[PDB]
Amino acid sequence: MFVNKQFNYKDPVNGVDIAYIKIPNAGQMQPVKAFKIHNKIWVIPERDTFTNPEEGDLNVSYYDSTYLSTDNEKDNYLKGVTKLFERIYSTDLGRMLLTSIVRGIPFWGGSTIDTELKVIDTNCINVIQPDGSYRSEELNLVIIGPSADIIQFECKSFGHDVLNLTRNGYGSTQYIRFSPDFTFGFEESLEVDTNPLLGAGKFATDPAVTLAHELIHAEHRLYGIAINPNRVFKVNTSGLEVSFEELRTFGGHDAKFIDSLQENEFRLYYYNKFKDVASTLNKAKSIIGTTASLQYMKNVFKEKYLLSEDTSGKFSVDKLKFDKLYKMLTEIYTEDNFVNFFKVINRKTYLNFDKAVFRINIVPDENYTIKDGFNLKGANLSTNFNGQNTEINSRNFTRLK
Repeated sequence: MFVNKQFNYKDPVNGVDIAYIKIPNAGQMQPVKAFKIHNKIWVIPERDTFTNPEEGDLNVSYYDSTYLSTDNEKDNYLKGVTKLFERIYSTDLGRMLLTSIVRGIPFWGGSTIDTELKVIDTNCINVIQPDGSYRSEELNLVIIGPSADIIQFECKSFGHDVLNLTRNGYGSTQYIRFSPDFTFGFEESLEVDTNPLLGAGKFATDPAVTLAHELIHAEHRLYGIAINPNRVFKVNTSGLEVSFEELRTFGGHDAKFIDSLQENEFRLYYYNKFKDVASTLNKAKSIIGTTASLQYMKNVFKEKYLLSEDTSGKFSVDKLKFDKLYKMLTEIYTEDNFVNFFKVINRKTYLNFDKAVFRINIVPDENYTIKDGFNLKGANLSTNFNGQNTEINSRNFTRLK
C-alpha cells in the first residue's frame, strides 16, 4: 500500500515515476535516475554528491568510496528504503507521520509582490521526459544515499536568500541522506527494572527507527517549525552541547530538556508565523506557474496549515486547531513513540554514543519483515529481542568499525 508497485533499479525510465532528474541548485550536475515511490516522495539511489558542492566526492564514522556504486546495490538500496517506509507506514503513528509529510507541501512564498503567490523552485526537481524535455515537479521529500561519510545521516534543504523556510512556517523540500544497508549498535542499559533475560552483547538499532527519526526532522522542517540549530542544552557529562531539535525529535525524557518557558516561546512564535501565512494567502489575488488554479493552491495550504475559512473566504489560524497540529508534529511524532509502536529495543536516550557499525540487509524477508523487523515471528529471533542481538543473530550483522 504505501508504495504501490515493485520498482527495480534496472527498470526503464518512463518520465513519470522512474526518470533521470536534476536537483535545481546542483547546477550543472549530470542527471541521476530517481524513483517516485509516492505522491511527493522520491528516492535517489546515489551517494549524495549534489546537495552540497564542497562535498563532491566520497574521498564513529565509516568510509567506502565504492559503496552504492553498482546497479545491483542501487537496487537493493531502493528495496530497503521502500521496505522501511512500508514498515513505518504500517503503524498508525507512521501512517499519521507520512500523511502529515505529504500534506506539508512547502509554501509558495517565492513572490516579492505580496498580491502574487509564487513557487520557490528549489522545492522542485526537473523530471526529464523520454523526448528529452524536462518538467518541473514539486516534491516534499527525497531520500538519497549518504555522502563520503556513509553513516552521516541528516535532513537538509536548499535555503533561501532571505527566508528561513524551515523556521518561518513556509517549509522546503527535504533531502534525507540515509542508508538501509547499515545500522548502529548500542548497549543494553542494564537498570533494576530492565528485563535481565536479555540475550547478550550489543544490540543493533532497528533501521526503521533511524529513518523515522529523520522523517520527524523532515516534518518539522516541512512545516517550517524546526527549532533553530543554535538552541542547545549543555548536558552535564567539560560540557557537551545537544540541540533542542534533536532532543525534541528523540522525544521521551530527552524532550523534557526543553523547559516549559522554551516550549511556549516556540509555540507562540510559529503560531504567529502561521498567522502571517494565512494573512499572505488573503492578500493573494494571482498565481504564477498556472498549471494550477489560485483557489486550489489556497486550499492546499488551508489543508496543510489547518486554517479556518470564513464565508467571505478569508483564512485564519484557529488556536486549538494549531495546538493539535503543532503538538502532533512535535510531541507525538518522536523516535521514542516509534520504539513503543515497533516494540523494538533502542537506546533510552539520544545520549548513547556507542562505536558500533554493522553492515545489514533488511531486504530478505528471511532477515527482516515489515511487521517484525529483525525479531521474526515463527523464528526464534522473536523474544528478548533476539533478532536485534548481534550475537544471537550474528548472521544479520557484520561488524565494520
